[PDB]
Amino acid sequence: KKIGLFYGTQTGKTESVAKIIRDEFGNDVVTLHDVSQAEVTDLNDYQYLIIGCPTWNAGELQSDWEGLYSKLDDVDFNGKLVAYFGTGDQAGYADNFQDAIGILEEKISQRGGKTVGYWSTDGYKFNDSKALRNGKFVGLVLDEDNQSDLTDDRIKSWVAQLKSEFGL
Ligand SMILES: Cc1cc2nc3c(=O)[nH]c(=O)nc-3n(C[C@H](O)[C@H](O)[C@H](O)COP(=O)(O)O)c2cc1C
Repeated sequence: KKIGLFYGTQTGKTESVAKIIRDEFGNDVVTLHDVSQAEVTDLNDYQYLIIGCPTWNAGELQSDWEGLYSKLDDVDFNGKLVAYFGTGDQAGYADNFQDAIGILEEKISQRGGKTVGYWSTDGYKFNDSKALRNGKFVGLVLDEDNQSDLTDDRIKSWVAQLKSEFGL
């Protein structure tokens, strides 16, 4: 399909969000890939990518994304448009909120990927984040632990934005 959505999940929350994002695009447009089962070369099959990853253990990548991270230097993302989303806990991990998507975007952009889908920091309370880019997040940030009532509307807004930014 046109968009490849590569997610990792420890406790299932990022996966659940990935299915909502898929359905908001239309199932016809997005193929889901759990990175526990992916090879880094699977990223080659798409010109439009969505990267999903929760932050774990106070600022670490989810472990399946950690595995792939180490091979991202073997892939060329030039010519691709890449968006990012994560789930995280702004209350419990205020100093590391959504660090994982920041870490992934730094790597993939240095490997040539162009980030699309920057997201306002309005409505979140946190101390620091590697996903911060001067007053915007590098992608959609969800918090199912503290703000689950806001997820659906956040996804609808973000996906509309991505359909425009991807030029669909
Ligand atoms: C031990 C532990 C550590 C966590 N560390 C972070 C963190 O550093 N930053 C963050 O934003 N969220 C942190 N979280 C919150 C998780 O990212 C959040 O629960 C997320 O929805 C999990 O997604 P998953 O179910 O897809 O694995 C942590 C949660 C646990 C239980």
